[PDB]
Amino acid sequence: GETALALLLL
Amino acid sequence: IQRTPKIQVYSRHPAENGKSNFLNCYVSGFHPSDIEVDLLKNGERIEKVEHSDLSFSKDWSFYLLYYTEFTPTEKDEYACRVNHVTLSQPKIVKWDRDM
Amino acid sequence: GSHSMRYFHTAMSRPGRGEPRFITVGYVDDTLFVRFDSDATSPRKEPRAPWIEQEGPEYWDRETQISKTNTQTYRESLRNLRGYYNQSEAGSHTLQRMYGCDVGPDGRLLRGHNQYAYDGKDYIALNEDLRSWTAADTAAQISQRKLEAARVAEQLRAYLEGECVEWLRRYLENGKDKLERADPPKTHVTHHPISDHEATLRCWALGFYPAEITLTWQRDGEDQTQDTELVETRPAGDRTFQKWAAVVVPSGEEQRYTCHVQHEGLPKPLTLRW
Repeated sequence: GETALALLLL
Repeated sequence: IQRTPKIQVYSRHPAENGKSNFLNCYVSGFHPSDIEVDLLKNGERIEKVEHSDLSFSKDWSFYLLYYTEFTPTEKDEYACRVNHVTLSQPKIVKWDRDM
Repeated sequence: GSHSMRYFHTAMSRPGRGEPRFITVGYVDDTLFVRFDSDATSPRKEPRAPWIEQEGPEYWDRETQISKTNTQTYRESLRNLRGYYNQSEAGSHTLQRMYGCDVGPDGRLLRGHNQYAYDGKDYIALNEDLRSWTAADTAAQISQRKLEAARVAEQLRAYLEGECVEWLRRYLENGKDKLERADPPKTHVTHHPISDHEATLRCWALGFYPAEITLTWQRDGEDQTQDTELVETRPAGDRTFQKWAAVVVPSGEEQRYTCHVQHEGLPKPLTLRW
């Protein structure tokens, strides 16, 4: 299961 | 930031003529990710090649496996044809059933 | 034994040929089990192992949605990096990410991971304390200001200490038969005459899992470290791996060389010879 933190913006 | 790909052309199981097998072309340690890969049978391109989803190693370099099912014979020749920014011309690696 | 779960993200820009592409693959140890490619027309997360297939639709839709949002996010990160560095939009660029957890035999967490590479070089990484960041250069320090402001570390930490570990434990249970197995390498040696004076001895290891393996050439008790040619370990396409080592020896002296193989599926190292 992936982390649902799909808005990790660099 | 540029790494020329390493190319290996082999079969999944040991080549036995008249027997169903898989011809693999493993491409590794390359950067960037844009690459062109063809399996060749007697100099001509094979239609039914599939391939794995792009992944990479710890050093960030890329690898991909291309492969098609096939039945080797005493006479039929095989190869893998790879092009990439680091290659001036497509590199062809003939299948040698001893490596 | 000791196990790991890992995700690998890659976004590559392709100027004048579309919006940047985004792929994700999932691994449990050396086993691919899941995949995503934003080029597929209706991009979806797809199983690549028998034991993830039982997972329900709530799972597959959640995962797909994660993947889809990352696609957009990575496109934006590429744009931001290009601006930091004052790079041309004519140039191709790559952003990668590996993250996941390592555990030991008790199921305990030993290490959490989350680092990025821009154009194949480390960019920013989450440190082992899962609290601090290591930034490669001034551009990355900008990124770090962003990740600190958004308290990204702590949320990552929580994921790596709880959910990631729980998913791996579950996968290990569901696919225990094949994930806890150690497939020992099948072995043999081949001979190839070079000249009048020498030939090649190749030692082979096939059908082994997991990938970690050690091939050595000896004569007749000492290792030819400097003279052994190794190929990168390669997948056979059937969940198993292949690898060989070769030595150039003088014609007539083949008899004094032995090949030795070490693999966790082998209680004792194997000796082989021509």
